Amino acid sequence: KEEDESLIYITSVYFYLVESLINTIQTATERRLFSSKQILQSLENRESTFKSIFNRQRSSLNQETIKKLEQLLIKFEKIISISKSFKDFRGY
Amino acid sequence: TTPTTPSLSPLSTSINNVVEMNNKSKNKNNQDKEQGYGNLNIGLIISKIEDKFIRILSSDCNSFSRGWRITAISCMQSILSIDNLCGHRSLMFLQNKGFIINMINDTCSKYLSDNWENIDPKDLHVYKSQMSLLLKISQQMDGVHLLMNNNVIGSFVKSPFLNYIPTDKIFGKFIEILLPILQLFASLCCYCNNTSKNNGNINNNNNVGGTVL
Amino acid sequence: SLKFSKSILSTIYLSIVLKRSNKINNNNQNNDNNNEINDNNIENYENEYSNNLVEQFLTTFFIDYNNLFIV
Repeated sequence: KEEDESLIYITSVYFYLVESLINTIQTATERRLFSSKQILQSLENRESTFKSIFNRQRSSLNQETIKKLEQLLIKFEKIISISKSFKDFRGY
Repeated sequence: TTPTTPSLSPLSTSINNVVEMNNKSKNKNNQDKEQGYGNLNIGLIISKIEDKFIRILSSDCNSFSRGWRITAISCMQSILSIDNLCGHRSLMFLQNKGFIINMINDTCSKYLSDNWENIDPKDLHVYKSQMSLLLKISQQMDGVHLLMNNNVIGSFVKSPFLNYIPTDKIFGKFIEILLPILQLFASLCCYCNNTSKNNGNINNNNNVGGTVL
Repeated sequence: SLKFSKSILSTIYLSIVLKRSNKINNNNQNNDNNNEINDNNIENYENEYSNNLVEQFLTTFFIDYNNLFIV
């Protein structure tokens, strides 16, 4: 929480770890954990945090490393969309 | 606890009158707490130890000499009468260790094979307690499913004993072995009726795919 | 202990009185509107619980243990 570049780094590792977990989730029970309020609210806090710091630094970062973070944001928005699709594939 | 008294049904009460719904939740929320807390204390002891206790007991149910094998199997029978309060976890743990199919194979090969006439009467009580544990499993919804997911009817029906036409000098020993099978097969028919309450109150997202038959 | 007992009973009397006025008002409005998380469930749960509590409080007072009227 002390440096933007470090918070961007560890939040990127966390979302790539969640990208591994989305390729190991099989059962209805696991889809019920990944759609839990606590996981979903962490993912949305992590996206909001990264998206805030990214737009704080979109004026100092270079035009490849900006795209590297814009390609990450579209993954994080998809990861939250999977935590939500696995939530509403529960009503059917 | 001992049984509650039966709740007499005044069948003639068909007309209009309004008020005495709203007091009927109240006092059940006491006796259902008071029987609830003791059973929840037992459940909140088992559900901390489970993975080690049911593992030791299901090992002992096949690792013990004759007399204490029966004691371990009857301990398992008594625990499955309570496993509903854990959430059918001991039953699910037994399938997650192959214990149900291994006990079916331990049953058919040793008591329902061609040598059934020669079974030792001490180990005929090991058969009766193994069958009483299958009867205790079929007394549950998920238990009927788990017995069919191990082909129970087909795996008894393939066994030599059932092809046998009995004759008088041993007929009682044939009834002693056929009766628990017919109890188990009748028990598998029972749960297959609870499909009729599908009031679509969507608003509370809750996927556990418990297999409604 | 007798102060604290008086102060419980005086606060229970006040809550039953306020609940009796609200049950009168809501019993009008639940006729009038029916002829032309849900936080509603919190009022219904506190309305059962604060009846059940007053009933258990009065049974634990009256059902050797000297009835507090004796003491």
